[PDB]
Amino acid sequence: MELYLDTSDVVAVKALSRIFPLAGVTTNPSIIAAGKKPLDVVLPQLHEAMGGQGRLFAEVMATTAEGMVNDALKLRSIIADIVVKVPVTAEGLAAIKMLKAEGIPTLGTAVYGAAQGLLSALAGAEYVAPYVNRIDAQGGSGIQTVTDLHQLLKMHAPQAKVLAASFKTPRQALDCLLAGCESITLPLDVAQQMISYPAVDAAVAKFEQDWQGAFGRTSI
Amino acid sequence: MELYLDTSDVVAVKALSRIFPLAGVTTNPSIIAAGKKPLDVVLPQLHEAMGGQGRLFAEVMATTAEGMVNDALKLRSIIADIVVKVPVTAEGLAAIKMLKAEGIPTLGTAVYGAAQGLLSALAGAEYVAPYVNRIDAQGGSGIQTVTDLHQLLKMHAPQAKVLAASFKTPRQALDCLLAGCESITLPLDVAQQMISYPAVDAAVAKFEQDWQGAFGRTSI
Amino acid sequence: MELYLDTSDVVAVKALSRIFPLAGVTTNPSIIAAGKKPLDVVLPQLHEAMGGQGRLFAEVMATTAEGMVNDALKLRSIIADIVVKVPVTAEGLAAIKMLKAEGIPTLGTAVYGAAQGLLSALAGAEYVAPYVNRIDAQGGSGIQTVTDLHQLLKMHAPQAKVLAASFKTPRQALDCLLAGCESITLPLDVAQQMISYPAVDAAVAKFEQDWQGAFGRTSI
Amino acid sequence: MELYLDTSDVVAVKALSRIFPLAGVTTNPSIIAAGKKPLDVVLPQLHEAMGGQGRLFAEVMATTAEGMVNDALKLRSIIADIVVKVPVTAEGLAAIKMLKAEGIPTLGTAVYGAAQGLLSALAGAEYVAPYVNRIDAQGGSGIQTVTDLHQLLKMHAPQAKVLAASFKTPRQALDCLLAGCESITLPLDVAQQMISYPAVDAAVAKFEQDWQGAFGRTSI
Amino acid sequence: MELYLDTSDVVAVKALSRIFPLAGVTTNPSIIAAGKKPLDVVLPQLHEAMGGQGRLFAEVMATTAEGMVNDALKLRSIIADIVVKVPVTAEGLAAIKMLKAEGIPTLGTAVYGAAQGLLSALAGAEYVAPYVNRIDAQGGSGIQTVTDLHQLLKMHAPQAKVLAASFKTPRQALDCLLAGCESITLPLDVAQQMISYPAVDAAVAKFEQDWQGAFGRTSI
Amino acid sequence: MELYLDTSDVVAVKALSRIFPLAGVTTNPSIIAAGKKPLDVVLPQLHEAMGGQGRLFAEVMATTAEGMVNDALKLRSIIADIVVKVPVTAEGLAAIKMLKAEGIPTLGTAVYGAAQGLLSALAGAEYVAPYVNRIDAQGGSGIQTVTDLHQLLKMHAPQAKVLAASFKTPRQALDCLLAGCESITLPLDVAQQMISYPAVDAAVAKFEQDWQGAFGRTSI
Amino acid sequence: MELYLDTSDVVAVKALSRIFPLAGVTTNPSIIAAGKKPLDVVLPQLHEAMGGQGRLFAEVMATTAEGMVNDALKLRSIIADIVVKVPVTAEGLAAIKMLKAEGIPTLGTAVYGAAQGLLSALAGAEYVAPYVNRIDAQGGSGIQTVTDLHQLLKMHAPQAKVLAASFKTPRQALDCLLAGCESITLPLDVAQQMISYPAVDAAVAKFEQDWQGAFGRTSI
Amino acid sequence: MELYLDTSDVVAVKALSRIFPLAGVTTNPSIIAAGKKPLDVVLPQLHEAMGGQGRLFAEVMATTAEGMVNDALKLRSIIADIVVKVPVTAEGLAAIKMLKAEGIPTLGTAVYGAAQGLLSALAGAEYVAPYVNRIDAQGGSGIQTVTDLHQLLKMHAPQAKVLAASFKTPRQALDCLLAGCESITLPLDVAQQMISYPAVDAAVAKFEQDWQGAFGRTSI
Amino acid sequence: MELYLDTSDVVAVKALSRIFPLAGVTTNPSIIAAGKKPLDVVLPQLHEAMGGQGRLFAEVMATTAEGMVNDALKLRSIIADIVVKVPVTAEGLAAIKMLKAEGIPTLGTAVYGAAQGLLSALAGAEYVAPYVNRIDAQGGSGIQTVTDLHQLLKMHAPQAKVLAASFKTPRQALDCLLAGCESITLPLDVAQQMISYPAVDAAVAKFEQDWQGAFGRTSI
Repeated sequence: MELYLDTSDVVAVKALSRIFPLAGVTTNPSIIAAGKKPLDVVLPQLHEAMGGQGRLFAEVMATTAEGMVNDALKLRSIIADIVVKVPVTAEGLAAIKMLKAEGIPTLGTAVYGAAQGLLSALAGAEYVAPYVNRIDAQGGSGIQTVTDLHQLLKMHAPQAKVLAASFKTPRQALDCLLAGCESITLPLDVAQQMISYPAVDAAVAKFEQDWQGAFGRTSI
Repeated sequence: MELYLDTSDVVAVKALSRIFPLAGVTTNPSIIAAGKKPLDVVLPQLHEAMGGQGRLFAEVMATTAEGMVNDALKLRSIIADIVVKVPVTAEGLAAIKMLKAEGIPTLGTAVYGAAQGLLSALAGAEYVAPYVNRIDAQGGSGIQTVTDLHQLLKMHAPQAKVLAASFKTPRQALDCLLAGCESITLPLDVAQQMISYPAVDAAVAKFEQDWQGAFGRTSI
Repeated sequence: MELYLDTSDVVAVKALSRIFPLAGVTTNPSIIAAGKKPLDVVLPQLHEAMGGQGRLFAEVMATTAEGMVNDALKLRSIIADIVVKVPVTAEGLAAIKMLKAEGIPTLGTAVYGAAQGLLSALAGAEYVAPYVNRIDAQGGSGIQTVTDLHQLLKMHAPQAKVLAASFKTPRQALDCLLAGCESITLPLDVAQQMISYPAVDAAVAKFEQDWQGAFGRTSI
Repeated sequence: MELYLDTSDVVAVKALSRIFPLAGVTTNPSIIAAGKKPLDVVLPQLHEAMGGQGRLFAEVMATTAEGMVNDALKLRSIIADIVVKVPVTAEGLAAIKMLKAEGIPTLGTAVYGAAQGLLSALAGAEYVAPYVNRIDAQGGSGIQTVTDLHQLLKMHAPQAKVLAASFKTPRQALDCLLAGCESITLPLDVAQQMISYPAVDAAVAKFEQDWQGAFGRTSI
Repeated sequence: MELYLDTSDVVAVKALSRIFPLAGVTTNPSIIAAGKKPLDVVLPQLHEAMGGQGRLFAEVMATTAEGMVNDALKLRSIIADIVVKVPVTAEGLAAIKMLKAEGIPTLGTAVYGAAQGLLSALAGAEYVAPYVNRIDAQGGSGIQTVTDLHQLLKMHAPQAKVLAASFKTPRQALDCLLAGCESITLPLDVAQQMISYPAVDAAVAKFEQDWQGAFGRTSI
Repeated sequence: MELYLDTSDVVAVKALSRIFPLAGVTTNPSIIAAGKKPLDVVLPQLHEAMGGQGRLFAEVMATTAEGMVNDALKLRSIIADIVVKVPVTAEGLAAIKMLKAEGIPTLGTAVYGAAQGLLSALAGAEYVAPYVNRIDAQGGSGIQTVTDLHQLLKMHAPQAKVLAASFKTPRQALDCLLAGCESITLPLDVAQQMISYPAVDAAVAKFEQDWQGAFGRTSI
Repeated sequence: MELYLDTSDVVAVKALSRIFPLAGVTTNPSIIAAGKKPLDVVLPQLHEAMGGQGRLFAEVMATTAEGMVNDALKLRSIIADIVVKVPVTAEGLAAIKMLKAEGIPTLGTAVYGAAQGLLSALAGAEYVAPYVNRIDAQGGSGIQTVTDLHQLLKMHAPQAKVLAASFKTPRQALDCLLAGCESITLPLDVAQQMISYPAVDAAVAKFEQDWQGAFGRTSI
Repeated sequence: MELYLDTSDVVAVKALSRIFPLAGVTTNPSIIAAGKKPLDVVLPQLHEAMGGQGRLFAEVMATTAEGMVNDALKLRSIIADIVVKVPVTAEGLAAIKMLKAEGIPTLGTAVYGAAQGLLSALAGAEYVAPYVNRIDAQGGSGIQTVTDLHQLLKMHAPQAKVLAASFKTPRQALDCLLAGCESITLPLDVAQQMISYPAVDAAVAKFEQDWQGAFGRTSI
Repeated sequence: MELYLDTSDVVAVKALSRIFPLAGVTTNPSIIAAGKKPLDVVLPQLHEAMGGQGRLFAEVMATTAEGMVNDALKLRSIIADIVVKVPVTAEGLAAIKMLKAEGIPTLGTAVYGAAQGLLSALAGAEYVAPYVNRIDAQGGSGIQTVTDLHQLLKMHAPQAKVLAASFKTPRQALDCLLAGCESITLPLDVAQQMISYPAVDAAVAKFEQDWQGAFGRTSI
């Protein structure tokens, strides 16, 4: 399991990296844009925020396969081992094949269907990123798409990994993980919810009270 | 997973070969007929349209096992590594056994039943092609036949492959792939649908607009 | 069950009306555009092609609720008992509410999600038309959407009817009918595949042979 | 099915009331407080924003059953037909019983468990509102709780209705409706997602474009 | 649904009676012993603990049908409308028949098996009380016995009611109610757990905190 | 639910008829033979030992339909309201049709499959008796046969009743009852096991022990 | 998968042996008898008619184990590597154990139950032959018996093989193959049906017509 | 799969051992009692009845761990390699641990629950013997228990074997085997039913008849 | 399987360690507080109570990751090989990473959700302990959580073990074991119920009575 945060918030990443067992950070264009720092600024910052380890992801912007390959080369010049996200469109598929021939690792993103995602993996993508919540919002089942995609990769491209993305609630992430997703990337709010629970807090408070009641202190 | 296109449209194969990760092109007698070019023309053209690589399939026309085997020999003289499609009839089965002895790889085609398919695999066919949409159109369940056939091959002829064929909608293709089909062949309309999604276009445009608003350009 | 054809082909409708037990004809803006005849010609012609009986459907075009209400009155002035199709968008939902209050029967169309469809029924629509094959083409499940939607109407709008539409294969129509759709509209190709079967024709021919054989003719 | 908005945003309620077939508006202490207008201001504003019809909900703040009854009366004096939301705690249950005896309609809220919910209905509550996303966020299954609660009400308190609440994604709302909830309240973002889809916009645009292109007209 | 407490703790019954919508109190010989007061003292006290209303249950001690009937009469002379609990043994069944002839309502108790329970109802028992937790503790499935019992009664003795008893956790109680039990009796510890939740208390507190933040207090 | 004993043990019927709520007694040739008394002796005695009220069943011996109607008349001359058991064989089915025309009630017995059983109900039998254990013993599923038969009667002969017979263990009886059998006949050993349980006896003794510990006596 | 024909029709076997991939021919005493040729005549004729290779099966007639052993030796002296079919009776079981000691391969035949079949494998039978259609015809489920048997062998006698037999329709053979049977033997009529399909013939005819239409011939 | 007879009937064991593939014989205190011969007489006779091979089981009678160990040594002094059956009680568990330290193989018997069974395997028992029919007779599911137990040993004590015991009907035996029991012990009645079937006898008779008609004799 | 007692009752641990096959003892702050002895007294005692063998667990009290690590070192200086329980909160997760780096084995405790559990394992916890009964009590499903948790560890952290804890009834423990938990800790009451069954005692009693009746004593 590779656990990622889906963010460009460098400060939050450094703070959460001591808490969570993080494999890295994923970004996309909207997330980069929301943070306002350019790629060649934020990427190295995010790399530093995890102590110079872990895996980063960032997305091409060009519209033609050749442009996307050139984006990829730029991105790799910024972080030498970065994984390059390519949206799974006709040209994106073409770019994924060309990038496979160049030894540049890719992830097929903006995946709204299982077959589509599979095709990215067959073209060479190492990761495929279905947009779970988007699919849920638009009247589908993100979980079924994921389940299906995961089945397809397991049968048809077993070195490729699902990187489940787009979350509004912890339950979605849980269901992706239950479906066997080898990787997942969480926005900050959902990640925080996943480790903070009133029932857990009440259990700890209770241990503290019982311990006080018998020993006159709450410390060991 | 071997992905094929089911077409005799040479220009289209040239264009789509850079997009899709194609293992090759399949043809059948109707598909050749629709293209109007003879086999000894269209086949080499198809081979060159995939840059001199990949696998082709073409179908015998004779009615007797002996004729089918001569048909096979002619097809091989056109494309040396072609896989010969034989309809899974009585004579077809005999032809498949004969061609197995000769080392000419075959596909058992026009399969409308699971046991029928299995018989072609036991007789020697490397591939078995159920006609998914014809089974659906004629009041059956193409997906159930594909599921049953796959189970049968996996248990009883584990080196034979299902090459699902005959599609009107991506959902059929998806379901064949979810059933574990090792290979598949798509007509051009369904292949195009499988990589074109309004929800994907909208996601990519939103990325473009957010990037424009933050950085004043749409390039990286 | 109300069985419709999805066509503006008057000649085909007349010929097929003596074979199928039709409840009428559905049109939509592209179907009408293809046929090149304006509505005030095609609609009465379709009405006539079914001997003055049956039910018709045609779609509004305007972008605003007010516009769509005016489109509906115009449609009603061409065919007085026509059911007006309204796309299930925000403005369309507003139009459906207004049309309910004016006693003008509506169908909620362009339905790609269950909840969307349910909303059109709760706003007053008498029919809800999911686009089965489009949902299938775009990596969803047409059949699950139809099932979900039908369950939603039966629980929460029990007098509203599903009118399943958008078909590439008889299997989609069969599954919609098995799911309990109260109505359905078939394009001409799917409708004709629904009544033509090689096995049936073989059975009938065998009957003829055996009769010839015992009686010296194929007639009674 | 009764459809509510979960909001204190008067301008948004008025705008959306012409689109959706709304039964009313629900509020709770957090929603009221984010709007900053006090109850004696917002509630009549919300009532008017729906043309003085439909149903309203608001929540008691007191911690004692006696206080809760007194808060009910304050609420009823602002809106004579309001439904009073009572959290389902020990004191809340006691208060629901007292309110039942006074003929003041209640809703048992802050429901995180099915049996808890049932108790509130058995005590007299007309609606039971499980917090769907809260249960999902905290490592449960909000849908399973709704399913269970709905089953329990149907068997044991058949005149009580589930009013499903707490949504981050349309999929949650869909699953609540499929589970048979008689009522539901949506925050505005989920409601807007529920009627806005790229695939639907693409379908409608294609009709528009095909229409003018047969008929140079943007309507009928 | 009839809700009982399973207890001889009069003060507790009084307190809990304002909170829960109680139908009454059940007792058994161990619960009477543990409270130390004899029946002619506690039953009237428990009756008064509920404002002279609701239903009470108490168990016969005799070994023979005859003795069990005389135990019943002594119980009825203490509380005129008490329901008499008879263990479902051979003599218990004989006793239930006799008591039915006398018009004295019974409950078949100490039920460890579904068919056993069914026999008690067919003999005239108005209620049947499977010992859910004891079945669980002894290597069976309390919930399945309950489920089987309820099916049997619904098919074969539809006016007979299940009264589920013997609980160490709310989950068992929940499962019984999900299975359709028409009545249930909870020990005090389980009942208290059924209305007290860390997550519910956290939700109330957050309401208070936001109300404070916007209005300068925690009251309406 | 009609509960029968499957026996010719007059003394045992007397005793057990006060414990169980019997509908009456079934016999068959092997059960009569084993008790050694002729039909004209036991049948009257069994009629009296179930306290003069209930149904009796006994079986014909002839091998032709005509002979079977004669046996039916002889049995009726012993017990005028007796139900006549006819083995469901070809001659038996013929006899069942005759007896139906004569207004003499039948039970189609020696039923080892579901369709066989249904045929007897279509011919006129009021009861159908599958031999459950016998089907189990000979490598089938008695419970599945009963389930299928019950289904068939319910759909196809809804006034006919299953009378499940042939039991070696209570589980078999329980499963027959779960499957909705309207009636059942138990041999004495299985009946006795159905009301005798060590866990039940231990609950009662615990109650006597706790009672006497608190009160110094065992009586109420 | 070993595919056998269930026949003594030597001429038919010669014909079908070039079409099907046969492992062999099974016989039994009714099949031999129906052919009129004694064993020492037909068994060598069948050995030839396959092509001189493969596996033969013939059944013992004796009634004691010792005589079945002498039947085994007689059969073996006609065809040295014949597999001896022994009915799974008590004496057949005893014969199977002796034959195992003597190293003569057996098949346990006339199996109507799964446990019975299992016992034959635990005794030493290499093959176990349930009679599928006999089980179906007699009110059981031949498919369930085969499925159960195959499970029993797989867990408890994994080197023994189900040889599914007794068929009236291809569907029975399909379900046996789908249940995982390692071998199967078909009567000639069911085998012919398994490779002859109106739908397949119709598909080949259409290819021929389309090819004719484009190239003016029906040859390649 | 180890197949055992549950019996102290020496003569029957000798006869049955030539029919069944027996692993040995199991006894318990009741089966020894019923045969009336003491342990030092029957155990050697049963051994010799299997020609001095296979495995024997006998049960301890003492009531404490220490006394059970002494009994184990007494049994071992009668038959040097006997498997000692220890009832799975608190003291029995302790005994099982000691006997493991002393290298004497044990069977955990009198098992009525899956977890209890498991504890006996965890304590050192090689076999665990659930009393299937006793669980059935007492209102449980012997089969669910066996399934659960087999699951537990497979996960948590994989060298330990289930030895299913206590049968009144072949079906129970069949279901134990389908649930994967490594061993089983049958009473002589059940065992005999497991090899005797009317349908099988009818099939063998039909073979004889057909043989007679073709060849004028019933031998080979 | 590792079997633990959840207790600080030294005497009970000594006595139960001769009955159960214990892997050790678990403690938590409430269990330590209830036994009233400080850690440096009970932990050594508990260790001795198991003959100086097996594994122990004890829980940190501090609120910061750093405090928690310091608590870990204190616990390790009392028992060198102890496993340190760390509540799975944000700080607990950070502590678990640190302890992993220091090579001190941990258990992630106070687990109320499956994802929370998995995070503790991904951070390096060797054991994960969901509070089964607390989840049950608070309206969830402890078994579903355990099941989900176990699936996550198996797919994503296969070296981590579920240590199921918090039990009010043996059924919960059974279901945890059936879900595949590698380890489990039982409170004393539940452990005792797991080895004491009235049905088992009656089976033993019966064996003694049959032995007496045959041999005149109850001993061997």
